[PDB]
Amino acid sequence: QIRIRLKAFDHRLIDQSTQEIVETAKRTGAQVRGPIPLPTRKERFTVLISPHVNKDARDQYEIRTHKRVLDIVQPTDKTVDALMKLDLAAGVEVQISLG
Amino acid sequence: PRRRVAAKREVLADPKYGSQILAKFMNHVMESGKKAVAERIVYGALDKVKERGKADPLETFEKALDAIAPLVEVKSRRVGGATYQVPVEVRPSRRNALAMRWLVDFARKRGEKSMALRLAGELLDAAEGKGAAVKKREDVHRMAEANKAFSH
Amino acid sequence: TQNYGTGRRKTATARVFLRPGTGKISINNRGLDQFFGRETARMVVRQPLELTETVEKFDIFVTVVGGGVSGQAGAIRHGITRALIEYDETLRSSLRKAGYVTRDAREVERKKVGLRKARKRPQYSKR
Amino acid sequence: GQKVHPNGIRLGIVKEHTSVWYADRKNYADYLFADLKVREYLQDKLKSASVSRIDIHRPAQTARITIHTARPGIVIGKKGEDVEKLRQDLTKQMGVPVHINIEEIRKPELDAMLVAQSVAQQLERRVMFRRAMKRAVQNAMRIGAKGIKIQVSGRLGGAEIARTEWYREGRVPLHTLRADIDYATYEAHTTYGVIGVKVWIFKGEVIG
Amino acid sequence: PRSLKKGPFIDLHLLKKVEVAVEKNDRKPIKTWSRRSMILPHMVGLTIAVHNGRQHVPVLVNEDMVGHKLGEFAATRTYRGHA
Amino acid sequence: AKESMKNRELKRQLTVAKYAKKRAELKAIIANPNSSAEERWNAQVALQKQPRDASASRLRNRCRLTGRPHGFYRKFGLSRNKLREAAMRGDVPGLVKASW
RNA sequence: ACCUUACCUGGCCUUGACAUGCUGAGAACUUUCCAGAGAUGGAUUGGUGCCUUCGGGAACUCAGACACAGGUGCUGCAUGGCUGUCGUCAGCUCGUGUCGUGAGAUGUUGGGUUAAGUCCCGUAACGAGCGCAACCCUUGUCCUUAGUUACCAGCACCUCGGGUGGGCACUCUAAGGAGACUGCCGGUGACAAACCGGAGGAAGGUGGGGAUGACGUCAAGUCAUCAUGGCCCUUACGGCCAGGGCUACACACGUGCUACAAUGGUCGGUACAAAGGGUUGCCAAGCCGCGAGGUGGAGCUAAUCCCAUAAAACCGAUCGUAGUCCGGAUCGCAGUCUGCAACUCGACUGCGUGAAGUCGGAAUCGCUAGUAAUCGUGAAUCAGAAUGUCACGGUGAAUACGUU
Ligand SMILES: [Mg+2]
Ligand SMILES: [Mg+2]
Ligand SMILES: [Mg+2]
Ligand SMILES: [Mg+2]
Ligand SMILES: [Mg+2]
Ligand SMILES: [Mg+2]
Ligand SMILES: [Mg+2]
Ligand SMILES: [Mg+2]
Ligand SMILES: [Mg+2]
Ligand SMILES: [Mg+2]
Ligand SMILES: [Mg+2]
Ligand SMILES: [Mg+2]
Ligand SMILES: [Mg+2]
Ligand SMILES: [Mg+2]
Ligand SMILES: [Mg+2]
Ligand SMILES: [Mg+2]
Ligand SMILES: [Mg+2]
Ligand SMILES: [Mg+2]
Ligand SMILES: [Mg+2]
Ligand SMILES: [Mg+2]
Ligand SMILES: [Mg+2]
Ligand SMILES: [Mg+2]
Ligand SMILES: [Mg+2]
Repeated sequence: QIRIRLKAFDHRLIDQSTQEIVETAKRTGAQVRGPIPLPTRKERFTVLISPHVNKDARDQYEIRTHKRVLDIVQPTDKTVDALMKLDLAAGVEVQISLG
Repeated sequence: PRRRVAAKREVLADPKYGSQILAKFMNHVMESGKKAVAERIVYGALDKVKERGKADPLETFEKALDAIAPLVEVKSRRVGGATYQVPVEVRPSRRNALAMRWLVDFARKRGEKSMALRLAGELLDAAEGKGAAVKKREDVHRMAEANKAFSH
Repeated sequence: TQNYGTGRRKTATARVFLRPGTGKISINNRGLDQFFGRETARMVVRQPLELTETVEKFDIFVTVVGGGVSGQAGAIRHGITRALIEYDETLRSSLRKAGYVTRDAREVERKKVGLRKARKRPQYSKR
Repeated sequence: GQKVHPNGIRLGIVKEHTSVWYADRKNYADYLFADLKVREYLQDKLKSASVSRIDIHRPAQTARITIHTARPGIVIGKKGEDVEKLRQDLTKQMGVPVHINIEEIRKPELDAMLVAQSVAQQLERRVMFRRAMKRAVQNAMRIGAKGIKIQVSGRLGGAEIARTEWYREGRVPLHTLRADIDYATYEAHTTYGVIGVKVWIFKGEVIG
Repeated sequence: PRSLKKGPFIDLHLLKKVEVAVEKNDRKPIKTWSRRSMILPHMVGLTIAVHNGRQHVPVLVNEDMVGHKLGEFAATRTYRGHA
Repeated sequence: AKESMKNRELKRQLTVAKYAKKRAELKAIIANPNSSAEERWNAQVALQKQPRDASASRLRNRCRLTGRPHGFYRKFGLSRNKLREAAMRGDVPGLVKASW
């Protein structure tokens, strides 16, 4: 019984990673419960765009953090531990607990 | 506007009395978005009217309103060379709002204990027409009559 | 048994359960009167039920989260309307004409740059 | 009026970030600063090589850099000892091991940055702007490139009054978002000051 | 005001220049640039020339104004008058 | 945003980072109630004699690219305006223009 | 407040705070000391270091000479880049053809209709481009996927707390999708575009909001964010340090906050939100203080722990319109917190005094529906310092005959 957490700025890559890990874990016979989308974290910034005095001209920018949760039952094969380069490629962070 | 496309949202939210005119009086008397305060004030004035007049306060309020509703009013017009005022009859809908506005405005400045007995006194006065609101309505009417030479 | 409904209005949500009974009417495990204190919430809540003359025939058990008191009352009204029309699917036109099934869509407009409120602006002296 | 940045407004919709990785408050600033310094250093050193796009991918405690250029033999020279000396140079900007991939790009005259740099370097050699801009538009339009717009602003020629000129061909719809407008800017430091060059290239409608 | 965990506050150089001035009595005004110094009750009777910004203004200290800072008695803005 | 300004604020950074513990020790001594005036006054003198340019209040963080004091976002290391350039170029990861 | 900082006073440096080229000597470190407001200078235990073709080299500290380094110095009327504005108004043009000796004009005019150069039909014009609309984000309805730290319909345990077993029901979270397209009906209309009502529908006529700003104009703003052609200083117009000023004050102007009270001021208990920040951080419990606060340390790398108890609203008691149980400036005394240091020049706390202020002339401003009005909450900058900025919810109006 282990728990896996996934963090990413973009949702497409986190979805691809979740599908990949689900497929790898299911294909070996170990049971897996469905992913949990944790609430995203949105941070916003309002910035001046003029080099000098124009207070009303401003830009709004946003950074989004997406989190997914997975859990397994009946751990029998552990190959994804050696598949870290497969699981994470450029912009997805993976945490594992209760190994 | 220039389109004449604006709708007319209908609000009728009388809690227990189930009266339409009472609801618009609520909307008129409400201040700063305080609906509950308006409810308490109007209902206290209504209860004072009941405990004073043996007649039911519904018809007393109605007959006070119908004795303060004007028929014609004077409106300025730019003739292009002079300052003229022409009398025009009231739209059937507008007179109710005019009566409500006049009643609440004159009730706001009595100087007695609270607006409960203020509105009570105004309703009793305008039931037969001894209130200042009726006097100012008559003054507006006599403006309109003294400016009848234009009429049109 | 029972029937279920959901009502939302102005970031307020409410789950309603309509069962046979004598109308205990529990709001968040509390009585209806003990929740709304001296306001127009009671009758606006019971409006769909009193329109169908079925005030007591249906015991109502609800839970409401979010928003304010008026928003909660509107959410309960919508939810119990949905629960009712999940029992009496011939009065659909009745509550269309009553105007109780259409969900409210107005929401708090956001703030914009250069303005204080959603639409208020500073004074703009001409000089 | 002022136009929004065509590449900025298309980020996430059809464009992609050049620096793709993940971090947190501990080292977000460190990683971002390292990326900007490494991009500046790469461009400044191999400015002679026609480099267009530098992508940064940061897995756990490593950095994989892919370079887009039109002249791969300049960096891959005699089995690319240039690659190894470049790695040694880069090792200090970011402490993680570095990994360099050289990517070849077809049709260098359909790339906004390469076209802008070519126009600027022609301008630096006292070539009058109209012929350069016309030939750039001609080359771009001759192969695909459903639209191109080239703008040059500054003290054109040597007159002491700046002005702006621009030539367009095809269609360049900037307000639409399905389009993928490649956009680039560059500068030329002549004897009279700076002359700015902007290039927009419209390639097609992204459907699906 | 300063928290009571630190009653006085005098620069070390000022202390060592005036702690000498207690064994031997007041004989010479002390030229000081520290306006943050807190005058303790056991230096009453000395003349201190505090830096105004252009010159040092000399002041004498007695027990009445012991609970005050040095520069508080040395103003920096002239304001001779509008008219 | 002169060269000298950047160099001399790097000086503050270096001096503050170089001690980084003696301030903590002396403030622990001072803040602790049961420390006695005997062990408080010597700590006061130690704090006073130590150089003034080794304090957090003496540090003004500027842009790492130009050194602009105003308009700083500590989420990044950038100033008010180079953030816009980097974002538009696409160098800042995960950053897009927001409407909501 | 120091710094920031660019100004003043004073003190101190000339290859210099920084980079490259030359030569020479050596570890930076740590030496816990003295003179001075301080830059700075002088003694200063200890180790000479790493790899060697073992010759020397790297990098570090210092010294000397030039080529220099340096400037928030001037020119925005020499410039790039970036921005305001007309204006989110519906306009602005080109190719070929045609008309005119020409500058030019047609297309782009007409009759309708639309928010729209949007669309229809006519028509020496036929086409095209930048604009409008659409593609993007958010909200409003429903389906599937999934149930942890989230939820609790049903069973049970129950110390009556989703507290536990458990559930995939619901809400909720976030991904993928359906839905609204004038689709259907009646009337009008050149039987065209389109217009006025109706059904269904959660939503009906670009549903609501945001991003998106055409050709150009104002020699509009910026050389002080940055870059940059010139011109300018080299013992200073470049550097270092300590104090003072930008927070001064006979007056005038712009933008807000608090009020002038009874749709209220206090007192007691009581109800419901959204959004967000946190490991050089949040910082709970108990306990100690009237208080601002202090010891203490749990838990949290965060749907879990903290910031942190929303207020206005409702009820009950009181005040009775009095410059007042209104209003809070000013002022006196003593405190608390961070910071090396709250005098010039911080914010809050306790006691007391308690002002102008009775809704405000000429003139003038914002707003068409979750809007105006009113009540609270969070973030950034930041050791501390918001009545400012950005953002989030609670309650919740009146009015539009019409275009002179
Ligand atoms: Mg919102
Ligand atoms: Mg609001
Ligand atoms: Mg004005
Ligand atoms: Mg510079
Ligand atoms: Mg600071
Ligand atoms: Mg200074
Ligand atoms: Mg200009
Ligand atoms: Mg300019
Ligand atoms: Mg001709
Ligand atoms: Mg003509
Ligand atoms: Mg014409
Ligand atoms: Mg004409
Ligand atoms: Mg023509
Ligand atoms: Mg023509
Ligand atoms: Mg035209
Ligand atoms: Mg024409
Ligand atoms: Mg068009
Ligand atoms: Mg559009
Ligand atoms: Mg804009
Ligand atoms: Mg000018
Ligand atoms: Mg100017
Ligand atoms: Mg100032
Ligand atoms: Mg409008």
